[PDB]
Amino acid sequence: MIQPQTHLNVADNSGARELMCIRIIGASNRRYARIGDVIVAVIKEAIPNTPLERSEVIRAVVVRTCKELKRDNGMIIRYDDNAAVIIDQEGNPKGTRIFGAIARELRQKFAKIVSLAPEV
Amino acid sequence: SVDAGIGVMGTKLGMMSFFEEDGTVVPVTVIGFKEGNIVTQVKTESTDGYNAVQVGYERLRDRKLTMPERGHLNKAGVIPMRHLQEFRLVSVDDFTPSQKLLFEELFKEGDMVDISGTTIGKGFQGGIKRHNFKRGLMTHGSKSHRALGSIGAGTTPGHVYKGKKMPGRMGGTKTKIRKLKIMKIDTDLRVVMIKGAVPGKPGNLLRLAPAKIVGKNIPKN
Amino acid sequence: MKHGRKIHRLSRPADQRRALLRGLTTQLLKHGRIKTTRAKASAMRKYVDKMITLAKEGSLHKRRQALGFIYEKQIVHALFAEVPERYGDRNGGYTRIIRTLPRRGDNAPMAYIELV
Amino acid sequence: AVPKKRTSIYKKRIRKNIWKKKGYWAALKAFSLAKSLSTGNSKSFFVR
RNA sequence: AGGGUGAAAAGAACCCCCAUCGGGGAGUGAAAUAGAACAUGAAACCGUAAGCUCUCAAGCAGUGGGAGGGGGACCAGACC
RNA sequence: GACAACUCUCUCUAAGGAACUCGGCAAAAUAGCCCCGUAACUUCGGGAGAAGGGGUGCCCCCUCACAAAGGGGGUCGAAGU
RNA sequence: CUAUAACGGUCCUAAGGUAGCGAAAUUCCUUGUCGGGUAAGUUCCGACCCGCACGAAAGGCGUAACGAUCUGGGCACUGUCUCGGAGAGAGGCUCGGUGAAAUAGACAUGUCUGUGAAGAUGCGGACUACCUGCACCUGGACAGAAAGACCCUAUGAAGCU
RNA sequence: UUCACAUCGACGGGAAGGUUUGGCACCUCGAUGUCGGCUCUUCGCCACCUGGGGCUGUAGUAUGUUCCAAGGGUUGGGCUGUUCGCCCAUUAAAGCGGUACGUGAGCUGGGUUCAGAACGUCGUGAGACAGUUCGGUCCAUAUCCGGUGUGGGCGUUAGAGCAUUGAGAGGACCUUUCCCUAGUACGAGAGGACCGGGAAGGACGCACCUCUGGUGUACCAGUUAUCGUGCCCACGGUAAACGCUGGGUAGCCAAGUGCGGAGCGGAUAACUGCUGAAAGCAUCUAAGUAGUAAGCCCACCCCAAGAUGAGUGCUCUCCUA
RNA sequence: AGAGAAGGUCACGGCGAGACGAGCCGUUUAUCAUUACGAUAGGUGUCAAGUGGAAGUGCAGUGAUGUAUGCAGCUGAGGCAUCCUAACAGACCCACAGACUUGAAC
Ligand SMILES: [Mg+2]
Ligand SMILES: [Mg+2]
Ligand SMILES: [Mg+2]
Ligand SMILES: [Mg+2]
Ligand SMILES: [Mg+2]
Ligand SMILES: [Mg+2]
Ligand SMILES: [Mg+2]
Ligand SMILES: [Mg+2]
Ligand SMILES: [Mg+2]
Ligand SMILES: [Mg+2]
Ligand SMILES: [Mg+2]
Ligand SMILES: [Mg+2]
Ligand SMILES: [Mg+2]
Ligand SMILES: [Mg+2]
Ligand SMILES: [Mg+2]
Ligand SMILES: [Mg+2]
Ligand SMILES: [Mg+2]
Ligand SMILES: [Mg+2]
Ligand SMILES: [Mg+2]
Ligand SMILES: [Mg+2]
Ligand SMILES: [Mg+2]
Ligand SMILES: [Mg+2]
Ligand SMILES: [Mg+2]
Ligand SMILES: [Mg+2]
Ligand SMILES: [Mg+2]
Ligand SMILES: [Mg+2]
Ligand SMILES: [Mg+2]
Ligand SMILES: [Mg+2]
Ligand SMILES: [Mg+2]
Ligand SMILES: [Mg+2]
Ligand SMILES: [Mg+2]
Ligand SMILES: [Mg+2]
Ligand SMILES: [Mg+2]
Ligand SMILES: [Mg+2]
Ligand SMILES: [Mg+2]
Ligand SMILES: [Mg+2]
Ligand SMILES: [Mg+2]
Ligand SMILES: [Mg+2]
Ligand SMILES: [Mg+2]
Ligand SMILES: [Mg+2]
Ligand SMILES: [Mg+2]
Ligand SMILES: [Mg+2]
Ligand SMILES: [Mg+2]
Ligand SMILES: [Mg+2]
Ligand SMILES: [Mg+2]
Ligand SMILES: [Mg+2]
Ligand SMILES: [Mg+2]
Ligand SMILES: [Mg+2]
Ligand SMILES: [Mg+2]
Ligand SMILES: [Mg+2]
Ligand SMILES: [Mg+2]
Ligand SMILES: [Mg+2]
Ligand SMILES: [Mg+2]
Ligand SMILES: [Mg+2]
Ligand SMILES: [Mg+2]
Ligand SMILES: [Mg+2]
Ligand SMILES: [Mg+2]
Ligand SMILES: [Mg+2]
Ligand SMILES: [Mg+2]
Ligand SMILES: [Mg+2]
Ligand SMILES: [Mg+2]
Ligand SMILES: [Mg+2]
Ligand SMILES: [Mg+2]
Ligand SMILES: [Mg+2]
Ligand SMILES: [Mg+2]
Ligand SMILES: [Mg+2]
Ligand SMILES: [Mg+2]
Ligand SMILES: [Mg+2]
Ligand SMILES: [Mg+2]
Ligand SMILES: [Mg+2]
Ligand SMILES: [Mg+2]
Ligand SMILES: [Mg+2]
Ligand SMILES: [Mg+2]
Ligand SMILES: [Mg+2]
Ligand SMILES: [Mg+2]
Ligand SMILES: [Mg+2]
Ligand SMILES: [Mg+2]
Ligand SMILES: [Mg+2]
Ligand SMILES: [Mg+2]
Repeated sequence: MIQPQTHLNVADNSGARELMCIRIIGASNRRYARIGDVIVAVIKEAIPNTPLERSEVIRAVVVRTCKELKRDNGMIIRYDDNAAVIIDQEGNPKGTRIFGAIARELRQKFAKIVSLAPEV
Repeated sequence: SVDAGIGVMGTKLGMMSFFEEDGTVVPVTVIGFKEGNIVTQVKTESTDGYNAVQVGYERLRDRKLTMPERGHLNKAGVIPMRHLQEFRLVSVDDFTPSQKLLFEELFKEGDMVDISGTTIGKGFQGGIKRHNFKRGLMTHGSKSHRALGSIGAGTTPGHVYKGKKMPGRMGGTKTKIRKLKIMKIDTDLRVVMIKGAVPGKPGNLLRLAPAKIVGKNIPKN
Repeated sequence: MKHGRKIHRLSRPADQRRALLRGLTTQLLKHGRIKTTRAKASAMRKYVDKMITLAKEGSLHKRRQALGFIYEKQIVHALFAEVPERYGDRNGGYTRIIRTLPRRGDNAPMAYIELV
Repeated sequence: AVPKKRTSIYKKRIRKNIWKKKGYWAALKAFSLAKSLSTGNSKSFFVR
């Protein structure tokens, strides 16, 4: 449930701290987004002396949402924050390491992120 | 209209879940069945100009029926019943009065079925709930919040268009939910389990018949 | 719409409902027969049967509830003295309603209510 | 708003008779109440 | 701004409805259908009864044709 | 009495948080007392309650109550001006 | 080297704008241009100067403090918004009692497309339409309300210079 | 490249349309309230995307130009009072216009058109500028028509209770990406298909509350201050229309849960054709006939005999003297 | 004229139906059982469910307080039983075998 002007955290080693979604990708003329959906984002806080600057436009995918993610077996997932991970056109992350747990639903689209995660 | 096959009538009892063997969850709706499901009348083209068959349901005390309705059921030696509905067909060569209609003989498993019943009556509702209109500003001095706004252009045409989406009664009418999958049968309790939602609250009447598809079952036109 | 809502509103807020019905039971249990409207009488059956249900189980915990509900103090002490002998066999339906002509001022449907 | 013109005489009467017509249904209820009360058999209505 | 019972108050004993107001008879008077909020009492307006008549319509409402029905001191192939 | 729309006066509202809008209009938030700590600039008076942080209930003791404040210990709750 | 003109010449005035400031509460061209801020800035800040038409007590440039002043940005906050939803109260709705008002040529008061003082319920043609109420919404009746307050006229009126 | 007409097309010519700026000043001065925006529609095509074709200087992918086609769709933001327009990120595309530059007895009032004040400029001056700037009251209980819904009466030829045909009417038939076919056809290579099939989404619509949660002034619990129940304990009232908070069943609701959009059915438009005269040839046709569009009609969903053209079928009733 | 046909309306008790009308259910609540029809609402009983461990008493502690009795206590708009109360009394409208013609039957 990621609307534009939504402040997201960063999970990877990309060297950023905060993001701000401005558009959604993949969903035609949609305004919200769940985990696994790609977004366009704007950096607002970055780490000093890193390849990423403060006001760059990038692509990223949502990995954590405070909104609840329903499964088929009745299980539901909930996080206590909103976060994302930057990506390239192929979909691989720039950061070498990942923080936070990832859901198993991302293996069908983003398997590299599932491997680098500490837990699932 | 022309139905693809023959259906029956039941009562909504509630709604629950259904765990599969693998573990997937299925929001399932339950439908019971009263005593009477017997045929009352058989219509033909020679008499009425069309082929169909009546079906009664919900047996009740005989005193409650009007005496004309008694003679209609007493012709075929049929018990008293409250409701009556038809099932139009192409051929009725294999039906007679005083004939029971077991649903398990007609709906085995995983068969698509068209449910139809009365919806929940909302009453005299506005435009935002009925026609999904948008709302005006709640601040910035706006006086109109949940109003319609304009209901026409002006001097041309000079009148309000017919069928203008406006307030009125909402719900309480007949609808039909198409292509619902049947999950399970239970002949011990005389009950049937269907995936998805059903119009109305528990105790409401409905009709369930085989799913009709345009080019497959019914005669095209 | 009020689908599934079982509550008597009586054209009064909650603070006045909780006081109006609470005050009429004080008068019925001492007089045994009063003259009120039909809407007030219909809402009264739920609460009068409650206080009478407390007397069957005439314990100390059940008495403190009636004292908080019933305004006056002497009726509650007198209520538990007579009900076990008076309603030692009845199970519910501790009152009836008798209709009556309406008033002259507002045509309000009036009716009596009494303890069987 | 404001009325453009005045209502006629007979269109007025047709609207008044409807208001008066409610008395027809109120009289039947009273007659039903009396005949259901002059027998002294109803135990649900105390008239005094 | 608000005038007019009647020749004369003789302004209505008494009885019924009746808590009053008010009304119905009685009695008064040429007249009470002049009864006091009272003299002659037009029109708009609100009504009751009787004769014909409208619920597939549409129209500045009438007019020229006039089906069917009704009506009356003159008469009637007339008239309303 | 009843408890439709719609209007007004009020309360809460998941995820997000000015994307609304001419404009953060309106609403929301802040709030007391005791400590700590308070910038550029300045007419040296101010700025200043700057900002920004911590504590706050009840019970026992220290304590002699010294009107206080403070310290120590214990305890209830999601939440102590 | 272009480009500018420290400098010089000439005409006309009583004299030809000195300090400081400057697309400004002043800049027509104009969203001037460069830079900063924003993912993106006709607004805002800084600077340049081509000052249409700044300028020294109708004062000029700055200025701490103050402002229910104008103006831009940010933190926090939130139903402002995405996108609405639920609930309480007073009205609305029903019954009984009391009981107005603006308005009003008479009104048996449909739509379309034509016609017409050029925008018709009222005329023409076709279509549609049983009669009569109640609760709701206001497109039209060039609706109501104020002998247009804008413009013009009067050998009108008044205030001011 | 040669080749007027794949695509542009000078020089000039002939038209339609009534959305631009204007000319005329015919209706309105005892009043026809404005620019833009919000909300809510509805039509037109001179077609931005989606469907189907022709030509190409069309290899393929992707275009270009043009025909049929208006069924549906045509985003969210930054600046501006704006329209227009520029920019950011997306999208199948982010179409042009009419309806008093649609819509103020439906809304807003930022702009313009009052009174205050100020800068610049003009004027000796009062004052003035289609120059700028700060500020600045938008009334209204629907009579009729019209419109959304819901009743009654009467009629439908004796009077009724149920079940129904469907003339007519509406709603909805929308769309993106990926995979397979296939790295195949094509092409030197780069690069990369038509047709057909199968999945996952978007938007919209009809329903639902088992699930996740909102609200929940029925209810439960915690707690501050004060009054009262003789006092302690324990309770109740008030702190508007919960004193403030923490949870909450049913109900309602969406963010939640299911379903939906089908047809090798009919007739056509553009186009391609078959057969084949006038015209011994040729010709898609002035006989006949076949393929084929998100379009048209039916089919799908709901209403429906006030359909006065008032229907159809089953059943029932019509007593006494 | 009498009397009240089918059936409808009011009235009585209610609703997951509803602005009011309308629409739907019910109006003495059965007896038999292999079986389904005669519980409308409220109350009562019981169960699901919600809140989360009542009062009183005892124990521990100087005390605040904790702890045991105790899935307690309260609630129970919902489900199922139960006629305990109220659906009592009853009232109104309503019954010409369906005019006239023609044909085919009889
Ligand atoms: Mg930047
Ligand atoms: Mg309802
Ligand atoms: Mg909106
Ligand atoms: Mg408001
Ligand atoms: Mg008109
Ligand atoms: Mg009231
Ligand atoms: Mg209170
Ligand atoms: Mg006289
Ligand atoms: Mg007189
Ligand atoms: Mg007709
Ligand atoms: Mg007629
Ligand atoms: Mg929120
Ligand atoms: Mg905006
Ligand atoms: Mg904005
Ligand atoms: Mg404010
Ligand atoms: Mg506030
Ligand atoms: Mg401070
Ligand atoms: Mg400061
Ligand atoms: Mg100088
Ligand atoms: Mg500028
Ligand atoms: Mg200037
Ligand atoms: Mg701005
Ligand atoms: Mg500047
Ligand atoms: Mg100056
Ligand atoms: Mg000087
Ligand atoms: Mg000077
Ligand atoms: Mg000055
Ligand atoms: Mg000020
Ligand atoms: Mg409300
Ligand atoms: Mg209310
Ligand atoms: Mg009244
Ligand atoms: Mg008419
Ligand atoms: Mg003309
Ligand atoms: Mg015209
Ligand atoms: Mg005429
Ligand atoms: Mg006409
Ligand atoms: Mg209105
Ligand atoms: Mg006017
Ligand atoms: Mg004038
Ligand atoms: Mg004038
Ligand atoms: Mg002159
Ligand atoms: Mg024009
Ligand atoms: Mg013009
Ligand atoms: Mg006028
Ligand atoms: Mg075209
Ligand atoms: Mg124009
Ligand atoms: Mg306009
Ligand atoms: Mg208007
Ligand atoms: Mg303004
Ligand atoms: Mg001067
Ligand atoms: Mg302002
Ligand atoms: Mg207004
Ligand atoms: Mg009206
Ligand atoms: Mg109407
Ligand atoms: Mg049809
Ligand atoms: Mg259709
Ligand atoms: Mg739920
Ligand atoms: Mg539930
Ligand atoms: Mg809930
Ligand atoms: Mg005391
Ligand atoms: Mg309390
Ligand atoms: Mg208290
Ligand atoms: Mg008090
Ligand atoms: Mg109060
Ligand atoms: Mg409050
Ligand atoms: Mg809650
Ligand atoms: Mg709460
Ligand atoms: Mg050929
Ligand atoms: Mg040939
Ligand atoms: Mg031919
Ligand atoms: Mg097609
Ligand atoms: Mg009868
Ligand atoms: Mg009825
Ligand atoms: Mg019961
Ligand atoms: Mg439990
Ligand atoms: Mg205890
Ligand atoms: Mg429990
Ligand atoms: Mg129970
Ligand atoms: Mg029993």
